Amino acid sequence: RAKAKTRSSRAGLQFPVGRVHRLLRKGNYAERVGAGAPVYLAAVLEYLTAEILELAGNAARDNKKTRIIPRHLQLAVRNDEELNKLLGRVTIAQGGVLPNIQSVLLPKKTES
Amino acid sequence: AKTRSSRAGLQFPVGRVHRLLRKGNYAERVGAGAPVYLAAVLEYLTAEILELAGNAARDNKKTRIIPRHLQLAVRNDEELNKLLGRVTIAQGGVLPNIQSVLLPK
Amino acid sequence: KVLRDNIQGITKPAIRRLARRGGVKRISGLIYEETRGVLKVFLENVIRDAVTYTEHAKRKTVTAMDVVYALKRQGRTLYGFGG
Amino acid sequence: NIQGITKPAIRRLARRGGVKRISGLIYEETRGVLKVFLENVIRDAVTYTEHAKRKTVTAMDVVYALKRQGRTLYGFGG
Amino acid sequence: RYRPGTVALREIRRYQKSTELLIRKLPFQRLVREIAQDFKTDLRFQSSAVMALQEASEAYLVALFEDTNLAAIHAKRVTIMPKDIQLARRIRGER
Amino acid sequence: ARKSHRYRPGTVALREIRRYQKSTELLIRKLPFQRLVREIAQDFKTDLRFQSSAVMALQEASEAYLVALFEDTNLAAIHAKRVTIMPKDIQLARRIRGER
Amino acid sequence: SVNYAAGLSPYADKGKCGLPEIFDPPEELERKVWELARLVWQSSSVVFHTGAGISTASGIPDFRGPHGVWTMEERGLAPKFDTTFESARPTQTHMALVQLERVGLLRFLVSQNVDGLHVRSGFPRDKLAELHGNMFVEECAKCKTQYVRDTVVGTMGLKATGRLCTVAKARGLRACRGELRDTILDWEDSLPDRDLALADEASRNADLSITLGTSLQIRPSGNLPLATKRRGGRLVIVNLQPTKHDRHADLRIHGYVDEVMTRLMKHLGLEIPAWDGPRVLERALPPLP
Amino acid sequence: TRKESYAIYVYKVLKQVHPDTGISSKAMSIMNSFVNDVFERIAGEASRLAHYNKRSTITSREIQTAVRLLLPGELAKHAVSEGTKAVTKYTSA
Amino acid sequence: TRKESYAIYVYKVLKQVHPDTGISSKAMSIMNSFVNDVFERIAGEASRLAHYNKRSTITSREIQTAVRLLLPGELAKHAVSEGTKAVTKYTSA
DNA sequence: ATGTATATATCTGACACGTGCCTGGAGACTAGGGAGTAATCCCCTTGGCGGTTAAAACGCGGGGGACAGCGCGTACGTGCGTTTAAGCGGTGCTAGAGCTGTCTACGACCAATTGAGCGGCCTCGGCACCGGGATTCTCCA
DNA sequence: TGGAGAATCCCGGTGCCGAGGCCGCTCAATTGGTCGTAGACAGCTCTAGCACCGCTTAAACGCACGTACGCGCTGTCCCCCGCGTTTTAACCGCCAAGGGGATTACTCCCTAGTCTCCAGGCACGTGTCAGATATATACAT
Ligand SMILES: *C1O[C@@H]2[C@H](O)[C@@H](COP(=O)(O)OP(=O)(O)OC[C@H]3O[C@@H](n4cnc5c(N)ncnc54)[C@H](O)[C@@H]3O)O[C@@H]2S1
Ligand SMILES: [Zn+2]
Repeated sequence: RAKAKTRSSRAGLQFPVGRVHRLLRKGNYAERVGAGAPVYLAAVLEYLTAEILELAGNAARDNKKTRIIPRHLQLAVRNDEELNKLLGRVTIAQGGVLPNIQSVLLPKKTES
Repeated sequence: AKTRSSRAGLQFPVGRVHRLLRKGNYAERVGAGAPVYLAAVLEYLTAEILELAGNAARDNKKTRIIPRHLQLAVRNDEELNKLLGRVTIAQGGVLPNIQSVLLPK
Repeated sequence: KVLRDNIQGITKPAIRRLARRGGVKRISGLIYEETRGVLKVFLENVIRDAVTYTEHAKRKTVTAMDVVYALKRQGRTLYGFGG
Repeated sequence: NIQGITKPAIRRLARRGGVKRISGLIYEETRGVLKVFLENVIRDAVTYTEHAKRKTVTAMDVVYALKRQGRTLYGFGG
Repeated sequence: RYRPGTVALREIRRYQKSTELLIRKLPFQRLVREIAQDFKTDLRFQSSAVMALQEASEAYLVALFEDTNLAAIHAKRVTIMPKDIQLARRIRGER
Repeated sequence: ARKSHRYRPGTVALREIRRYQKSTELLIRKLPFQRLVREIAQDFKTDLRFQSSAVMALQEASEAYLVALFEDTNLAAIHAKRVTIMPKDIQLARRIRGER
Repeated sequence: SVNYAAGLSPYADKGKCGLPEIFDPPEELERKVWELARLVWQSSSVVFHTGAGISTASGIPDFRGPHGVWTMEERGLAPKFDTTFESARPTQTHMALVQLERVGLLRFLVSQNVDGLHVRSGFPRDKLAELHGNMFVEECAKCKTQYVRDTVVGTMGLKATGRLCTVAKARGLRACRGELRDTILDWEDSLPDRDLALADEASRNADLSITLGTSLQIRPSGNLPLATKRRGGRLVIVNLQPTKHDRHADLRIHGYVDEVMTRLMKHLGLEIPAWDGPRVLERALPPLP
Repeated sequence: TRKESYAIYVYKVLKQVHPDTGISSKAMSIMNSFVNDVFERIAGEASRLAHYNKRSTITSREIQTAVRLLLPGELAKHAVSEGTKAVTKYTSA
Repeated sequence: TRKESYAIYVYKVLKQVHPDTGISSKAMSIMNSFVNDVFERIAGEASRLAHYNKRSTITSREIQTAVRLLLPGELAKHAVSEGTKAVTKYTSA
């Protein structure tokens, strides 16, 4: 046989295409699975992961760290409307909540 | 008798349930006892909802069942209401009720 | 052919009837525009999903089953039109 | 055993939520709501565990229970 | 003449007993076609499709109005205002 | 660095809000909550063993649920022209959410 | 020339309004600038510190001096202004420092002023540390992307200005929509992360740092030249008013910063460019012989 | 092509429970949709249960667990009892 | 025991987008669970789309439609763009 | 002379990197059936017109409550000191979770058979619709 | 307390489109038999849940005091609501065109299934790096 160049390398991805193909086949989603379905699904998953990770890295920069923690993922998700809608029902563990304080609860200044 | 539905004490189609399970892309194999169970559960639930709807129809001086009767039956029973919380019955209307303060005093 | 500002078709008496069915005894004047906007948003979501289903199916007509599937996706399953 | 959820714990949860003042009668209602939520989640998880013929409630059983109730939980695998 | 408020309850009772479609069908169909024009051009809605859309919209609006009325009554009022609708939609995760 | 008696009732609460909304640690004592989970699961199946990760997952879920419920309760209380959340606020929030 | 006195916060514990404007004799000033020039000409790592005394020559008043805004706001009520940030004419010292960076003698610069005249003077942004901030700079809250504007953003207290981030990223990751907040620190607010880090690194590496036009009363900004002399190094404090660390000062001047810098350049044989508009430049210009 | 519906069996059940009552076409369609939806729910939950435990067959146990997980208390108990009765009467003969 | 996870690929993507930034084990677990959840959702929607059109296969068209249905806003647009680019590059090879 | 702050050193923890081991993925191959693709048919959607007419629109008056303000009681916030049980780090034990090994009961599949549920057929009635007679909160007095 | 009414519950007549039954049959459900394997059952082990204790000590609990808030009462005014007349367009009934959905052949390209080969991916080890804490020294009061 010739050199075994993985499907991901040909596609240009970073996520596995063979693994996602096997998950689709063994996942019992259809009697047969197309040859382009794993590539498309892997590309979509990689894009979503890259988006979350980029926003989490920005959050970690803002929080003055060099290592992503769950709090950074929660901040990256809840601060982006699209991801918040997509991840509305998730509860990221050890993520806390956004710093929201209602205006009415704030005190009234201009004293003295 | 010959038909699986007949051998069990059911009225729902066991053969159709088995065919749907096999063709539905649920598992590679489907046990021979699963269709009987699923058909029994479907028959029981249909019996319950139809019994409540028929009771509503009888209380509504109607000899038949209309979507409104089904809606009243579903909403007036807590267990089914929790079961069917995210469903809307076309032409079923809304359960009659008014707030406790808007009434005349 | 290009329909315009048909949201006004939802008249004040219609929203009032909907409110009365919902158990409301008194309705503010500002309620009507808000209700029209909410209805528009809901319809946009449902119609977007239905049109996506239709376009995937290679069809050019929005079958009732498309609307039923769209409602089912958004957790508002509808009984009485198939599915 | 329910009283293990102390008043300071509920006050801290409210402060995390954003609450500024808490009526004295909130605490019992919060305990009841917590009890109902835990009852539902634990019932689903224990049903999952019993199905798999296990005497131990694995974490993945709790994750699946939460997913069933529309409360998918990340960070515990699955 | 009737003192104000008494016939509001009569309309509530009448429109809760009945089960017809409150919104007029033709304006709703025009609204649906206008909405659909945004996504894809020259669709062809089946009559059953627009009936399903109308049933779904009416059920959604009735439920939203019931929640809005509950919110208004909680606020020590009898009249529903836009803020009650905003509260009801926010507590339900919408918007 | 930055750029540079009795407190009025209301400022220490704001300090607590600022403190607890910027942290991530669970806000319930682990041992009492674990005992509560065991007691609740007792009514279903006896001699039921819990993984530590299972109890932690339950605690995280319950903490998130209660924080969200309290957020909605505070919004409801503010809607009613108030600052102190009352049980009626919690009941209204749950009723609108669909859980009640 | 809007004042950062009420804009920051009502709380202002300056406690400094009697400031005798001591001036040095011309001969003693000449000798002191001479010794400063002798030291600086051979010192390699030289980092500067410009405060709100440089831009007084431009026209925007200082803060602590007799004409300082806080001084007038404390003793009665008479805030006088003449110019505006948009019309702010750069002082000769700004271009002098630009030339110092051009020839490479100026290792770094850590300013604390707010007009951003150094940025508008063409000083490489990678070499500056606007600790307190800059009006002509608005940074994206989300991705910490910084935008140089030719018009003042017009906001105080690190608040949203009304414009959304307009930069994009690789791989198809969506273009950002950050709030684009402003850069000026209110009292009890954090400093800008790695700008402060770079300032600390430069001052520690600085074997000779001179601090100009600042009273050094303020947080860190006045403490960097303390660290410039710890672990070795000499500190030259060129300021009219008695600074908070004159006891620790290894040198002192009582004269106009413009005059002393001009004498320093004349002794060094160095010339000065002649201002510009908002000719902003970021990348460090190559060193000159 | 001819379509498939549960109309006949819903009719039979209605006659068994209400021997003197009819049903409208709309109500029959609603009942058909309800039966389809409940069947889909139970089957999907059974499939997930089988997949979680690495099984490959949806046996009666998977269906029982799914119907216990979906329906509320009394409804689930009655449904599971009737399913067990049906399976017992089927396998026995 | 042989456990499967997307950890290596997530780490590779992170190092591709953030050259100097680590990721905690807990954060990695959250990301792996997120990938699993999104994969399951998209695959299930694709399966239902295939079943509705009486098709017995899943193709890039079904995945694209599922992505359109699930992801909101610009997220869906860019996800479809990336998937289309990936599929066209793969087919070209 | 003492106290506090900062700097440096050391220790611990976590993780990125390195390594061997193995099994799941890639290349080459064949067979058959799922679904493209074209042709044809006709069901249903769009579109129009016209008449009656049910409901929307507009105006007008009044009266109900939304909302603001003011005053009183007390319930919660904040602080302090005393209690107590959570937290952590030890051991010590063992229920059972996970893996392996073996074998058989069972589901898939196939051939052949037949029967029951569906499309189109007709017949009969439930209640929407109409006429009037008697009844219940509203409003007024 | 009482008295007139708009709207509502209810009795009698009844005929049409929808519910209900008939029936031929054709594809799907049923019976019998073959074969491979997915899972039933039994064993082994050793991971980790569980139980208990002592010391630290962070947090929970009880009380005291005061003020900030909730709650209630009262007074505009203004903003809905109810009613009556105009009018605006829905609704229905019918008819035409034709697009597009639905079914049917031909087929051909794509994917399931196999087999062989082997690098990518995981388990484990490790060492290295980073962060946090503690101690010591220097400076200031
Ligand atoms: C937040 O932002 C503000 C900003 O960052 C600085 C402003 O104060 P400093 O620059 O730290 O000190 P400053 O008040 O400027 O002290 C300098 C003194 O110098 C006198 N002065 C005016 N003109 C001068 C020339 N040409 N040469 C020498 N000295 C000169 C001023 O009168 C002043 O006393 O911190 C705040 S807080
Ligand atoms: Zn940005």
